Amino acid sequence: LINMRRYRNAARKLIHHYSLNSTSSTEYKISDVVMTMIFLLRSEKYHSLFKLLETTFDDYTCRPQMTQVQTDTLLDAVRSLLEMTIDLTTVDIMRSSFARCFNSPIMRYAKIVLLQNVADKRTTLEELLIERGEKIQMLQPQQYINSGTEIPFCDDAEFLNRLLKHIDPYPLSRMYYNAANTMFYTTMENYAVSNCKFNIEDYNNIFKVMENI
Amino acid sequence: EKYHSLFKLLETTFDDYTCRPQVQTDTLLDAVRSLLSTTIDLTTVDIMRSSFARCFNSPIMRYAKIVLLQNDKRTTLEELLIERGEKIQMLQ
Amino acid sequence: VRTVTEIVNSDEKIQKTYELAEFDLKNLSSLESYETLKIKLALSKYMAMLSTLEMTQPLLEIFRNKADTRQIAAVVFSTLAFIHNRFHPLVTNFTNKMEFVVTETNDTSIPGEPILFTENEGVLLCSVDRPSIVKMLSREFDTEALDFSITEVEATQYLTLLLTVEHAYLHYYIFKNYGVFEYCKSLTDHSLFTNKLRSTMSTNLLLSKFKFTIEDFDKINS
Amino acid sequence: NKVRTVTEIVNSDEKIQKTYELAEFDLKNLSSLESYETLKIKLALSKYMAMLSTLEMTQPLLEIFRNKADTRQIAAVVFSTLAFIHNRFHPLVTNFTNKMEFVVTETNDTSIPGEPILFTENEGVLLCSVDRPSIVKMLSREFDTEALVNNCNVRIAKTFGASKDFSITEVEATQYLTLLLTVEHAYLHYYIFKNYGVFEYCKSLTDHSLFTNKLRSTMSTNLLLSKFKFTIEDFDKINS
Amino acid sequence: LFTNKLRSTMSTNLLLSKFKFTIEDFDKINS
Repeated sequence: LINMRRYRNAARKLIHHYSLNSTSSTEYKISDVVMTMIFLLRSEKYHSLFKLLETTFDDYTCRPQMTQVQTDTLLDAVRSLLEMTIDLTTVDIMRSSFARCFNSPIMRYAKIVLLQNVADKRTTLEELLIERGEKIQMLQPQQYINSGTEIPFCDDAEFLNRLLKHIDPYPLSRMYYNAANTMFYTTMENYAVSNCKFNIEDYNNIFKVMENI
Repeated sequence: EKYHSLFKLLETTFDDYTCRPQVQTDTLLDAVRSLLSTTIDLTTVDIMRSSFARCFNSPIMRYAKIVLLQNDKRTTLEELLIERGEKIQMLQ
Repeated sequence: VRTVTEIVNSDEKIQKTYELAEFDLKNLSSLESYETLKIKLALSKYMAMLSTLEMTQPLLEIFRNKADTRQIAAVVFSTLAFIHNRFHPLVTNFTNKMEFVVTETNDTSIPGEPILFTENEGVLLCSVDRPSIVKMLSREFDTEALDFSITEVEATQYLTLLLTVEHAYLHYYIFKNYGVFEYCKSLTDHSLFTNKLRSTMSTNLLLSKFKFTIEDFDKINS
Repeated sequence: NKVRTVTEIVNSDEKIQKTYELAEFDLKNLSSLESYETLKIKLALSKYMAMLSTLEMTQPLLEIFRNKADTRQIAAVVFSTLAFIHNRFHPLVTNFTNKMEFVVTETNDTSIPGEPILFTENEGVLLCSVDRPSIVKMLSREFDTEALVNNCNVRIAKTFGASKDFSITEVEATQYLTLLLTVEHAYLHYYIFKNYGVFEYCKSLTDHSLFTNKLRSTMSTNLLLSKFKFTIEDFDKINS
Repeated sequence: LFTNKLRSTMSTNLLLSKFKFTIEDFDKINS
């Protein structure tokens, strides 16, 4: 037989990484994918997920269509595995990432890539901006802030010092790492779901601007 | 099922190549020969086991990442002395 | 660079060369330590501020919440005005009126900029895509790689939301100070923020404390 | 381009200098111009339809045109439309030649392509050729009042900066616009007629570029159509 | 960093400075 826990945790790790929630970036090998896919094969409660893996193995240029109950079971199983929320878009990310990993041949490195093959009409950034303006500006705001509302500064100096000491051991650099990776992930995800060309070039230009000023 | 012994061998070869610990040896040799034709022995069994072990631990496609990178103006004397003297005053 | 001290009455001279590298190293260490300190101080003040915004419930679900939008608008105003005060220490108050609209779908979530502002001809409106920012904060974090209960992960969450509101506030500043035409080109091109802010803010930035890049960026563009 | 206005006080050398991107103010000028043009066009249409309603038009224009029998109504509406157009070019003028006549074409044998509305004086007064079937089919043409029709950056700018009962839809707005444009072209032809002779009328009909010669002198001193520019999709290749 | 730091003190000593030391074959090691 085999050890349930190791394959299970490998599958969890891989689904976290391709779902991009795990901003913790970690290397992967054919060993890791083998472990994850073995887990999915042996996991009866995740057999639907495994058959989706088998579909991803194929030409993968056409998402299989599933009943609504099949979608719900797929979501529940992935939520049990990851141990959460999740949705269909994360499943599409799973499908594309798995398919592209299959399309990667045996290799001694890793090919850095970006979200794609997700969501069908190709949209541009400019008319997407215009369209989102159409949608937003037709919405009456629900929320009111009245008067020159004073900014409630917490002058509780002892509280400031207590918070500072509590967060003092925190390795400030790594919070930057996590947050910056997470904003990058949000940007790619939104551009990919909208299917808009991800202008990673201007995303970098943002940091260039930060540096210069 | 006939190849489950070498399947256990390979699943153990993941991560580290671990190691290779008689009738079952004949069984696995016949199984591989059927997978081939040519005669074999435990030597080519272990060579193939190594091929699989390395293949597993071989890297695969990854995605990008916001790489951290740990990184002239000099304050003049007048503002520095302002801020020093004010706290000197605040002392008791 | 070298310094000489010698006996005025005698040819004897004891010259000691001083190495600028050691001084530069000491300045760099002091500056990095001070930057760490001051950023931690600003973050601590910000968490204290949001604490004095009177929400027991924590930030992540302070966003996850669907029905709760009064606290959403209040906290968004608080963050944007806190950033305004950071860039404008004198200012402790914002415009008299503000409005917020809660977008909750992809067709209303513009990619890259879930948070944005456009007028209703009387006041500016804070468009906010709760799903995008919630999934943003829901991502697990590498808080490991290289008596109020707070966690390093929550510190990442605060830094996250602060950077998000900070970029939204940069766009809002472009709006206010240069019209919607400049707003939209700065959105279309953030390199323009360099030109706009060298004029104003440089005369600094928390994000400027670090330089960030994307691995394999060159070949990803290809 | 750029304007760097200097604010200072003569008491001391203290000087201050602000560059001003003239592009934003030119864009404001353009936006005001487009808004004003849209308003004037819409109010011209409003006046036209209001005077049509005061013309005791009971059944909407569409089945006014479907009406073969009531040539009284057809003559009245065409006369009113041409009156409105000439008033647009001649606000002072509000009435025409005492005697007027109208003739209708009801078949291909009687209806010409390009100019379903024509004129050919009986040597004493001008007669109004009007092809009822052509306009019948014109209005019968299904319409696209849902798909918006069109620099990307300035487009986004005008979008975001743009801080967006009698029974009528926008379809009849299309219909009346089309009628006004057709009668506008026909009335330009008839201006050529009255101003230069029947031969010149004919040549201008054969060559609409001559309208540039005869109206760049007069009309431009503009068209309802001149609000926008118009062409054919991929006209360049189309030509070949 | 040791050279930088000890230019203040050591110069004004190390026994190991006697000989010249290297690691063998860099030409086709570092290759």
